[PDB]
Amino acid sequence: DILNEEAKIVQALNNQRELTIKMHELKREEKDYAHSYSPLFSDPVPQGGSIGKAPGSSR
Amino acid sequence: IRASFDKAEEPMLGDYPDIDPFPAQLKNPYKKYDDQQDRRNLEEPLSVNDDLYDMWSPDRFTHFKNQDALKYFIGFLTIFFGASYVATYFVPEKAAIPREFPYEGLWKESGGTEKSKAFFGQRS
Amino acid sequence: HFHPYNTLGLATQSAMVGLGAGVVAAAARNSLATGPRNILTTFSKSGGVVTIFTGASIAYVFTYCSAANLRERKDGWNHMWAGAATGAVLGARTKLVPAFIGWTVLCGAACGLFGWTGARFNADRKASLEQSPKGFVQEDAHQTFWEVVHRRPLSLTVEQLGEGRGINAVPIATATEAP
Amino acid sequence: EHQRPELVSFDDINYNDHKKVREAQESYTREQFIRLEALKTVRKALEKCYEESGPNHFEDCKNLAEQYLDMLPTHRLQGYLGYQRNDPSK
Amino acid sequence: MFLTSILLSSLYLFNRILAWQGNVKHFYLFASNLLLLFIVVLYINFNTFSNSFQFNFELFNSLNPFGLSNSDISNGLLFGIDGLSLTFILLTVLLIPLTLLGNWYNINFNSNLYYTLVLAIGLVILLNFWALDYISFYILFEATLPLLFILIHIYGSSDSERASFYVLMFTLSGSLFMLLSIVVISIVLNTTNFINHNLFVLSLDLQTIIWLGLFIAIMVKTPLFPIHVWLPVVHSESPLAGSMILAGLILKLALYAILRLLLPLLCEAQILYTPMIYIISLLTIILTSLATLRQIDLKVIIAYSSISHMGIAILGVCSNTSLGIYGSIVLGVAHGFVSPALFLIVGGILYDRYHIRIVNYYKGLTTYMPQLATYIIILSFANIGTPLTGNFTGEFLSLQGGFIRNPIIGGISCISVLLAAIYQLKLTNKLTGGISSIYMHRTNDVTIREKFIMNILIISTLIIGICPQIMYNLLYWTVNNYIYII
Amino acid sequence: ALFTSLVGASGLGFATKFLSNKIRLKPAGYYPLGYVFSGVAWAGLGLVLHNVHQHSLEVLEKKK
Amino acid sequence: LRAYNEEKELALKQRLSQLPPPGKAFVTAKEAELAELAEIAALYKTDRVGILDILLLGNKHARLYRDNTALLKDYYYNGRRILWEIKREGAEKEDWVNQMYFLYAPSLILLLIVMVYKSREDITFWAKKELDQRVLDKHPEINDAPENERDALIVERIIAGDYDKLASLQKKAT
Ligand SMILES: CCCCCCCCCCC(CCCCCCCCCC)(CO[C@H]1O[C@@H](CO)[C@H](O[C@@H]2O[C@@H](CO)[C@H](O)[C@@H](O)[C@@H]2O)[C@@H](O)[C@@H]1O)CO[C@H]1O[C@@H](CO)[C@H](O[C@@H]2O[C@@H](CO)[C@H](O)[C@@H](O)[C@@H]2O)[C@@H](O)[C@H]1O
Ligand SMILES: CCCCCCCCCCCCCCCCCC(=O)OC[C@H](COP(=O)(O)OCCN)OC(=O)CCCCCCCCCCCCCCCCC
Ligand SMILES: CCCCCCCCCCCCCCCCCC(=O)OC[C@H](COP(=O)(O)OCCN)OC(=O)CCCCCCCCCCCCCCCCC
Repeated sequence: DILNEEAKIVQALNNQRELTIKMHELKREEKDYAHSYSPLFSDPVPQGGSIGKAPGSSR
Repeated sequence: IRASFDKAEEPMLGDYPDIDPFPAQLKNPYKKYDDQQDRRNLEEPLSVNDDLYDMWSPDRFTHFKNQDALKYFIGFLTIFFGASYVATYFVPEKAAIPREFPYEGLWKESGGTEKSKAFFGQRS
Repeated sequence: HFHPYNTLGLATQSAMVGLGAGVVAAAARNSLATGPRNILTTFSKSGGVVTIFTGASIAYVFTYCSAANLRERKDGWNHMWAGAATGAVLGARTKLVPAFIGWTVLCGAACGLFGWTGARFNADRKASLEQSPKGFVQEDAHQTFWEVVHRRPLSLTVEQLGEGRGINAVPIATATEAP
Repeated sequence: EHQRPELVSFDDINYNDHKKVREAQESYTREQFIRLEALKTVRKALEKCYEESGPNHFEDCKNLAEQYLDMLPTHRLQGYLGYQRNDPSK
Repeated sequence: MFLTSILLSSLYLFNRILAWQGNVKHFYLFASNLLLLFIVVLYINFNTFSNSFQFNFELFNSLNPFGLSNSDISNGLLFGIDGLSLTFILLTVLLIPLTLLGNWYNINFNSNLYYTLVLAIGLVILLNFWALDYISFYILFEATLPLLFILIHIYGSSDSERASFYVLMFTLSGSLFMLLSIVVISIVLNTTNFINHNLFVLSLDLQTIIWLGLFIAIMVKTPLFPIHVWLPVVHSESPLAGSMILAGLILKLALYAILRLLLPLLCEAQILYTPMIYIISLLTIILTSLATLRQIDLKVIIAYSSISHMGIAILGVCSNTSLGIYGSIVLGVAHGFVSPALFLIVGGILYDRYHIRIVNYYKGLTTYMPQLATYIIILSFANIGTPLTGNFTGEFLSLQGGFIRNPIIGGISCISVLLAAIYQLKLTNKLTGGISSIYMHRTNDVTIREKFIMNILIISTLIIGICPQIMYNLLYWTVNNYIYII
Repeated sequence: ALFTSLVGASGLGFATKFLSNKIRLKPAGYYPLGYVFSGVAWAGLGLVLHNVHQHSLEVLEKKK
Repeated sequence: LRAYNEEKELALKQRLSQLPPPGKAFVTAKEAELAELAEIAALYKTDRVGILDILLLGNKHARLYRDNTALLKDYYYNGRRILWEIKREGAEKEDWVNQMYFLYAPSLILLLIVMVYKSREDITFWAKKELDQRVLDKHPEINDAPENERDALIVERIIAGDYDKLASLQKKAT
């Protein structure tokens, strides 16, 4: 009855160790432009400055 | 002042009287002190490294100079061991053979094995 | 493996750099001061700064390169010997022997503690925990630095610790077996 | 009541569960104490041999004395850490 | 609701005893004596047949921050005992009323402050031996120091200020590098724990670095020769209970921390470094016990004595032997008995009466105080290593374990039996004999409370001295645990 | 548990009201109703922090 | 339990106001002024209240009490040092002896008693019984021997075989 209450605590601490190692991996994972910039307007493509615009300036 | 370590303590002291160290035993006993056992008056300045010059200090013999007594001690030492070591040469031989033992020197009796007869064995 | 150093070349480069730092600090000492000062009191009321920069530069890099060349390896001890030479040069300005001994010993210990941590103010990129393999080994492999295992090879224990004290290449039990 | 917990070892078990590692640890420990009580039993028998024998203890129990002095380097508490941190033949 | 109603009742009873009695010291004695009753009832329910940690409780978990927590995920602060912890807790808890006894009439001005600080230090070093994380060991390892600073500074000799500073300074400065090493463990393993940590293996080049940060902190707290420096002044300018709790419990706390923290996961490091520990251990036995001979002050001698005995103690810990570990534990517990009695003899019976601690004033204490001189001699001889006292059992098994691991270090380690006798009997015959001193006017004989403290602290050495087997039922697991003989 | 967090945060509020009475060089029970006031305020901060932690755990459960 | 009276305690404070400080009340190196104070020393020795009053009553009574007990405490012990006062007996209880002889000492004897009988359950007694059990398990025929022979026969097997199983745990070595 004491070895099982050992193993419960050790299971509950290896759960926290794996929880930390996961949450440290989750930080260095790269993130989408829709999550790490504005959600609305998910493109990085500008089309900026359109009053005297020349066709052929797009690429 | 008088001893060498008392001179080694001299450049450390500052605003401290630096009195002459004198043994509290080699004070005469018949002058009346405050404590007769300490041989010390009530307000008397205590020396640089006092507890070597205390009554509770070493005995500090005064009949021989210490270097001389070193020589006399090592002299008696050396003359005894030299006399004994030289007298080992002027020795007489003895008149008996060292005595022998049955059962091939009792080798089975003092432990022993036939291969170990030399380590646990007697004269035979 | 390694590559030996040019003691004369690195020493004269550091001598030029220490000369330049001495001139800059002498000018900064003139311009940040009081009293009647002119263009010629740069090296007159200098406080001997150009000797500080020059002697510290030449002594540190000459002792570092010489100690690295006679030992034929590069580690933290060369910074200890070079920092001892720097403390000798900085401690001769106070013309006292126990001062001098203190400057040598403590500056050499501080520079050796510097050079033992990598001899870098900033970080190393491949050596830090964040950019190195960590955690358990996934399969059996050579356990590198920063990695944990459960069981270590006993051959490694005999090779690293020794064959002596309570330590053996075979456990004491099965070394004493009935057959 | 003289209860006897079961022997498990370090090598078949997983080290990620703590229930089996502690049992193997206590098992190896208690086995060293059993081995030690065998040493102490021979020391008691050698003392009885000497006290009964008297002068011929050299040849009555050369074997018991040699038994004790051969057991003494190898029968003591050794520690579970040395076997569980290091693996022979790997 | 039940355990909250107990606290709401007991704090109310506390407030009422405050409103009606000006002191608390009765209630503090009552509480610490109840702590004794509680810990011995925990000793009855303690299972000796399991290596396990029997009485476990988590504090400050996520799902229950205020109180106990039963969850599948644990990140709080763990607590629990084996035999090895529990021995020191016993040695802790019977010391705690005695220091609360020890200043029952000395402190006059601000009573409630002093007794609160003394009991609070005692409770923190209770909880030091319960801890199970590296961080929860370390949080309470350093909770003592503000209380020690405030205790040594406000009360003491004329030199309270410098002594309170040094007990912050050196102790802090070693404990910071201890924290460096704890951080480096906690970012590799990602788990501070006293349960799992023998399972993990680190690299030898990585054990090589971590072990220095813990070992120099143990060099500071069990004062080994490079920093053995705060110890005589933080004794010699302490008040009474601060000196008793320091030299009976804090030094043995670091003797415990070299077992609990270093010997499980630095094993392959630890073998490479036992000769450095033997250098420093022999060199702090020889050179501190030799500096005892030239001392003008009287509490300072018992301080350097404590240094010499801990220097004997730690070379049984690092001895890699069953004998050495058990001898270090019995030395630590027996020195925790015998040494606060000596700090009572210099501090309680002899500084409360004459208020000057210089040795040169004190001579011939027998002819006006016979039973004090009786104490001074039988506590002198219990300190040296004169047997049937438990100090010799610790010294003997520690020297034997230190002779296993390296014989030549044990050869010069064995002369400590001589060197520990020289200064102690040189003090004892100066206090005991001679014509009674012309400086000291005659004062009272030793009172009933002081004789009570002394009788307890001498019986508790003699029981361990006649039979050291009385506490082997706790340690026979933890003597086998820390051994690494492959 | 929700209840022990309430009782302990109310205990923190009792501690703040006690220490704030005793900086003022007042007695302990100088204004007894302010114990109730501060205890309910700091208990409400305990309510808020416990509910935020509930919701954060429930967000972590939904990522599986 | 017991009870105190308010009016007696107010009258006690009214008595104390006309009295000298403790630093004067006995420094006159008889019974004109020294006979009213030994009454007051017995007034300190007697106990005014029990447990039922301290829980239920307010703090103004308690402050009045604490001032009274402090002044009576000084008048008892200063008069005991300079000179009921004018007696010399032996029977007395210092404040600590209630909960050190009756709680500290029996709990320490209880710690001794549980350490002594807990030492019965040791690894060495149990390991000797276990090794005898293993010898009786492998060779049960020594059960058939009479009482004095059996122990000796067990020893003849302990010498004749190791009976550890320590090489069986180390199955990774061979
Ligand atoms: C608590 C008391 C105070 C202790 C101070 C600590 C400072 C001790 C530093 C030791 C340590 C940090 C570890 C510390 C972590 C705990 C920190 C504790 C608290 C910190 C306050 C820095 O080690 C430094 O050592 C210096 C010399 O000793 C070197 O100096 C320089 O030398 C020249 C070389 O190029 C420079 O050119 C020159 O510029 C410098 O002269 C540096 O190279 C090196 O970075 C070790 O790091 C390193 O160890 C090596 C092993 O060999 C590791 O390689 C591993 O092994 C190999 C395959 O087995 C493989 O190669 C590899 O696959 C594997 O990776 C590395 O991973 C690396 O990580
Ligand atoms: C086969 C090999 C055979 C070898 C044979 C050769 C052995 C020679 C070695 C002899 C060593 C003797 C033991 C030394 C410690 C003895 C201490 C002692 O006895 O002190 C006595 C001293 C009081 O004596 P005193 O005042 O002179 O006279 C009193 C009578 N009215 O009491 C005091 O004053 C107390 C204060 C002084 C205490 C001494 C302090 C220094 C201790 C140094 C110990 C050195 C140990 C190592 C010795 C190495 C020897 C090579
Ligand atoms: C200021 C420094 C920083 C502080 C950080 C640490 C904060 C500590 C705060 C003190 C509170 C800790 C002590 C109370 C917690 C333990 C209470 C408890 O109930 O223990 C539970 C444990 C098992 O109970 P359970 O699993 O529920 O099953 C029961 C079956 N009968 O039952 C047991 O196993 C018995 C537990 C015995 C605990 C003995 C502890 C001795 C010290 C008690 C006083 C501590 C107060 C110290 C105050 C100074 C602050 C350090």
